[PDB]
Amino acid sequence: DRQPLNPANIEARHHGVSDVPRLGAMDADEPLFVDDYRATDDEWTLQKV
Amino acid sequence: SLQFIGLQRRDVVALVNFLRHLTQKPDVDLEAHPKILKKCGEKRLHRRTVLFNELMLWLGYYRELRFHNPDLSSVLEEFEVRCVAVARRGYTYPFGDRGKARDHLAVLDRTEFDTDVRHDAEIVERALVSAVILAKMSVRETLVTAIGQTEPIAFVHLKDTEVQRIEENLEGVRRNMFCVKPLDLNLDRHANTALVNAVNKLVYTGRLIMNVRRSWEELERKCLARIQERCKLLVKELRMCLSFDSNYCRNILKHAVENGDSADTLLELLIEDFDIYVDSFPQS
Amino acid sequence: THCQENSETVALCTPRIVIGNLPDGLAPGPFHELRTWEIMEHMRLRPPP
Amino acid sequence: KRDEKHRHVVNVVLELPTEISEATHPVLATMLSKYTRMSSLFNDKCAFKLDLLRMVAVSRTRR
Repeated sequence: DRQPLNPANIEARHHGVSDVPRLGAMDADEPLFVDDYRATDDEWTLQKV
Repeated sequence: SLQFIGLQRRDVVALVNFLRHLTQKPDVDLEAHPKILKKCGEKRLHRRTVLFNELMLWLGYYRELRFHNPDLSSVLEEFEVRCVAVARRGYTYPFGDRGKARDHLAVLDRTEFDTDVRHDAEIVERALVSAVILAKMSVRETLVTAIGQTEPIAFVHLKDTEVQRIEENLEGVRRNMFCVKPLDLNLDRHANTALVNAVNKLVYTGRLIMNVRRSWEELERKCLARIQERCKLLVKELRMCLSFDSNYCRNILKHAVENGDSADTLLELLIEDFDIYVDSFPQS
Repeated sequence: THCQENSETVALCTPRIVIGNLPDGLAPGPFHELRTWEIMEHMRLRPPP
Repeated sequence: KRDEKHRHVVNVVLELPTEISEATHPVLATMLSKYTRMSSLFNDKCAFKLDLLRMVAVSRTRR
């Protein structure tokens, strides 16, 4: 939204389990939800290509 | 809070009391208390239940060990002050070849900590290498000039009794990280040059901080490896029983825990809806 | 080549038992292709099967 | 009344039709104990609906 987010603001995505608070927060700005699998550098480069 | 399946009340309360009494006892490593690990109940309860038990015990242990958080900022400040003092002594002292002393003082004289847990160990390693090489050059003892074979960290000119005491204290530091105590080395003032006195105090402080941080890191590494392996084995075992509650348990456990805060989040979510998936685990 | 030893540096020598060992700055890659073409020409396999 | 809260959820919040209720749908019967814990977010019915959709999705999965 405004300030570069600290790691605390990053929320953990919950696939396949009941997590209705994040569903209610879809239109919210700051609590960004990220998937667990971080992209490796080679796949990063291929996607960039 | 920590709660788990099937075990009798007395064993559970004994284990949770063990966790809170972790600081006062020596030998903080979980492997040093095998009875607690075996208290999970192998051959007593079903294999998936005992895997869940062991994963819970490991995760609670990690929570406590991270929470104790040996933030030794006071020792950091004292080390910084000693570093400034050693820099001043390096400035005032004469040498047979001044250029090398000036270069090592220049790599020494600006080493303020970058307020990160990881960076402090490597920067203090480099500063300690510089301090030791400066001390050895000051005494005009031989120094290893072989390429790549950098000078090792060691005391100089200290008596065998004192170095034995210091090494035993550092071994105790390795045995228990959370509440280590400093020392004054019982250092003499009549004998030996003063610059060696200062650098010896500095190198003792650096050895202590490196040892405590390295021990905490080693315990974290071992705990993360064990919890990852336990989670992998448990999910493989439970995958065979395709059912709603079992699949919910799988979807909980599928999260990675490579970063400690992610492991804490996994603990939080695993506790939050325990009643939903408990039926998959057979008691007794 | 010069090599490393315990607290020491020593000299080391070895035989270039195949011509391939020469650096490609002195024997470039295309040179081996043309020489292989010459080998095939001498054996009258110039158009390979 | 616990049943009052259950009816409140399954009627006002989820808007589930009457012919489908707790007695017939087992995963909803298990899930509904968790839902009554959440006093807030009752203004957003769609969030609860989509949560129940994704929950019944995993309930009948193959992997």
